[PDB]
Amino acid sequence: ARVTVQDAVEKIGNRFDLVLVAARRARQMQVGGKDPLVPEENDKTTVIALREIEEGLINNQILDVRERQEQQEQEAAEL
Amino acid sequence: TEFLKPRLVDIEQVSSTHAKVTLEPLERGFGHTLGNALRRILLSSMPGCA
Amino acid sequence: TEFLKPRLVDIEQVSSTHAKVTLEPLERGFGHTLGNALRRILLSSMPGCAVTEVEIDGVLHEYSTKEGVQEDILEILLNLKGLAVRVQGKDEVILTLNKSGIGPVTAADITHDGDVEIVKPQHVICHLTDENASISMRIKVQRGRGYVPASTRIHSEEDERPIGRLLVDACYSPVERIAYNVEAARVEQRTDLDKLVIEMETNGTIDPEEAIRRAATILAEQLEAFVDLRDPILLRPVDDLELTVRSANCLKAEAI
Amino acid sequence: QDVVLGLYYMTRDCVNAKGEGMVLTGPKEAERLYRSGLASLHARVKVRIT
Amino acid sequence: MLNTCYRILGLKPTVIFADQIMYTGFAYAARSGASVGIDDMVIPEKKHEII
Amino acid sequence: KPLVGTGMERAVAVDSGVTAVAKRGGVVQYVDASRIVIKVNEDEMYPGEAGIDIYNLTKYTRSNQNTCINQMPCVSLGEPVERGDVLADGPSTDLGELAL
Amino acid sequence: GVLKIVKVYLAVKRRIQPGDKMAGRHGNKGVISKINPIEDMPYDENGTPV
Amino acid sequence: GPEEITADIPNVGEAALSKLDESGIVYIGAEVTGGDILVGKVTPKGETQLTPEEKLLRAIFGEKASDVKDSSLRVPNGVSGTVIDVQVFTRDGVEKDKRA
Amino acid sequence: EIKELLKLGDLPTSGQIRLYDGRTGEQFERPVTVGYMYMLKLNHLVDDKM
Repeated sequence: ARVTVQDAVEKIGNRFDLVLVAARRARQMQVGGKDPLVPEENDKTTVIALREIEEGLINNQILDVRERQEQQEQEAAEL
Repeated sequence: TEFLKPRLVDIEQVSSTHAKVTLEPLERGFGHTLGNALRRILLSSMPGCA
Repeated sequence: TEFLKPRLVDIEQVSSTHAKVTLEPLERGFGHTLGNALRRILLSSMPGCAVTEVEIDGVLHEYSTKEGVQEDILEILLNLKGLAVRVQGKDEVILTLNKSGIGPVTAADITHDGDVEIVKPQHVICHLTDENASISMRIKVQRGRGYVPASTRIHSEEDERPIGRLLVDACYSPVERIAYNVEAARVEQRTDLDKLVIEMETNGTIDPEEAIRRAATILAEQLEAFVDLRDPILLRPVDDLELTVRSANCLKAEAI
Repeated sequence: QDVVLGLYYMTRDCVNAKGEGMVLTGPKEAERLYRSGLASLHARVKVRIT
Repeated sequence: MLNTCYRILGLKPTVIFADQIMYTGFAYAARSGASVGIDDMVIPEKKHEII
Repeated sequence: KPLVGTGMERAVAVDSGVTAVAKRGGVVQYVDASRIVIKVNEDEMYPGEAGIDIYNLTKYTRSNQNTCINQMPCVSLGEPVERGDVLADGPSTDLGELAL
Repeated sequence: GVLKIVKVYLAVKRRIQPGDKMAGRHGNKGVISKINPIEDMPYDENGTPV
Repeated sequence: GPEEITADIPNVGEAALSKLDESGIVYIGAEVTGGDILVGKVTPKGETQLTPEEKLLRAIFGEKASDVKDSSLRVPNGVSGTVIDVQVFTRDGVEKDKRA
Repeated sequence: EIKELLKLGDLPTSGQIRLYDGRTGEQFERPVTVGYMYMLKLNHLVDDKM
C-alpha cells in the first residue's frame, strides 16, 4: 500500500497493468463519488485503490462487471 | 519558567512483558536528558530477586 | 531496600565567575546519572538578563557612524551583548548611559537604579576621542532563558517600532562552562560511595547554589509524567427579510 | 563508508578485552552487558541463539 | 548480506533490514571515536637503508 | 587572524590597496570611526605646507559581488606611526594581516 | 526618455544555515548538515565543547 | 502620459504607505521585509475592456477605476533588509520632488 | 618542532585527547584528534540557490 506495492503486483500480474487499473478505481473515488470498500484510514485515493487491489477486492473484470451492470439499470429507468 | 510538560499519550503494549511508551511534546534537549537518566537506572539499580 | 540520599556539603568560590560544588553521598552509578543530567539542564535551561533593544540619539541604523566615537555602531551593539546585569525586582528595566569627554565609556557610567546591579563595572562599551562629543543611549534589559535572535522578533511582533530602535540578539543563559568528576568519599561501612564535584564557570547574575537548586527542580517536575501520570438569526440587520418599503420608512423612524 | 566502519568495529575480535568466556542467555543481555560497561564490544563469549 | 536477504525473504524484509543496518552502523561508529593523527601514518624503520 | 599562517599574509593585505597605509611618518592627532588625522614629523615635512595628512575611510559600500566594504581604524589617539604602517584595516584584514 | 531614477540600497545580514558551504585551505569543502546544541556536542575533561 | 513617483497608490492599504514619506520613497533607516513597497510609482493606463460580469460588479457597488496603474518597486521576496541609502537622479528641467 | 611546542603548553604530544559524549555522558573508546583549523565561508549560500 503505502511503503511498498510489491504485494499488489501479483494480484494483477504486471507493473504496467497495476497503474492502469488503480488509476481507474481512484478516479471513481475522486470525481465519481463512489464509496471505498476498505477503511479509509485518512488516506488519499491513490493509496486506497492500491489497498483495495492487494486485498483482492478490485480486479480488471470487477471494474468492468460493475460498470457494465450500472449502465443496464440506467438503460432501464430511461426506457 | 514555562517548560512544556508532556502528555503520556501512548502505551502500545505488544505482550504482557513488552511495551512501547510515547511521550510528547518535550523541550529540546530533554529527550536525551530524561531518556538516558531512566535507561541507566532501569539497567543498574532496579531491585529484584535472582 | 538499601538506598541513600545525597546532600549539599561544600560551595567553594574560586572567583566572581568560577565555582565548585560538592554533592555527597551518592551510590554507585548515581554520580554519572545526576552528573550528566545536571550538565544538560544548566547549559540550556537557566534564566538570566540580557540587553534586547538599544536606542542611541542621532542614529538611525546600525550601519552608520558618529562624530568622535571611535567604534562603529555594529561594534557598540556587540559590546552590549556581554553586559552582565543582575535585575532583582522586575522583569524588564530600561537603563540610561550618558558620558562626555575624551576617554573609554564603560559600564560604570550607567545611572544606576536601586535594584539593578551591574556585575562587571569595567566592561568597555565605547571610546570617545573628541572633546565636544557626547554619547547618550537608553538600554533595555529583559529577562528570559535560552537564546532568541532578533529576526524572530520582527516576524512575531507586527507593531511599528519607530526608526531608531536597534535590536540586539538576546543570549539570556548565564552559564558558560561546566565540568564534573565522580571521586570516592570515605564512609566507614559503605566504602562503595561516591561524590560529585561540579565545576561551574559563568558571568555574575547567578548564585552557584541557586543554579543547582533550580536545575534539580526542572528535572524533578519533568518526571511528573512518569511517577503519578504513569439564536444565530438574532443580531442580523433588518434588510434580510424582504419587507415592504412602507415599513422602511416606519422601522427606521423609531431607530430600530 | 560510515555504516561499514561501525559494522567493522562492532563485529571484530579482541584477544584480551573484557568478560572473556562468560556465558549469555541470549542477545538481549549482550546489550545489558555493553551498556552497563560490564563487557567490551569485541570480546569472545558464548551466546545461546535461536 | 543484503543480497542473501533479498533472495530468501523478498523485497519487504530487505528495505527494513537495509535501514536498520544504516541506523546501527551510524550509531556504533560514533560510540567508538575514530580519528586520524600523525602517529597513525607509520614509517618502516628500515626505509633509509632500503633506499 | 589565522593561528597557523605562512608569513605571506602581511604582503597580500598591504599590496592589495584595500587598507590605508601611511604615506609619511608622524603622530596620530584625532581618530574617528571615519577619519584619521596624523601630524607629520618635522624632518619629513617639506618647508612650504602645514604638514598634516588626512585619511578618509570608505564606510559601508557595495562591492561587485554585492558584499560589504568597510574600513575600520586600527590606531589609537596619540601614538607614533612610521612610514608604511597600517592605519585602517580593510574588509578582510586584521592589523594588516589577511584574515579570510 | 528617463525622467528620474531612484536607487535604494538595502543591507542584509546572513547567518550560517544547514546548506551553507564551508571549506578549509587544504581542499576540504563541505556543507553544513545540522546546527547542534551546545550540550549535545562532545566535550573534554575540562568541560570545553567542540 | 508620464509616469510619476507618488505615494498615492490605488487599491492598497494605509499600512503599506506607513513606510514611505510624502514623496513616495522609503525612509532611510527603515526595516523592510519581503513584498514591502520601497518606491511608490504609477503609470497612466489606457482604456480597459470590461467583461459582461465585471460590467455589473462596478454597476452595483460603484468603484470606478481611474487612469492610474500600480507599478511600484517592491522588496524582492526572500530578502529582509534595512534601507541605508537613497539616491535620486533627475533630468534637467524636470521639477524635483520634496525628497530630491 | 610541533611536538616540542605541545609540551610547552602542557598538551599531549599525540595531539589526541579524551572526549566524552554529550548526550549519554559516556567516554569514547579511542582518543580523538582535537585542534584548531582555520575555516572559511564560501560564496555559495543556500539563500541564493533555493
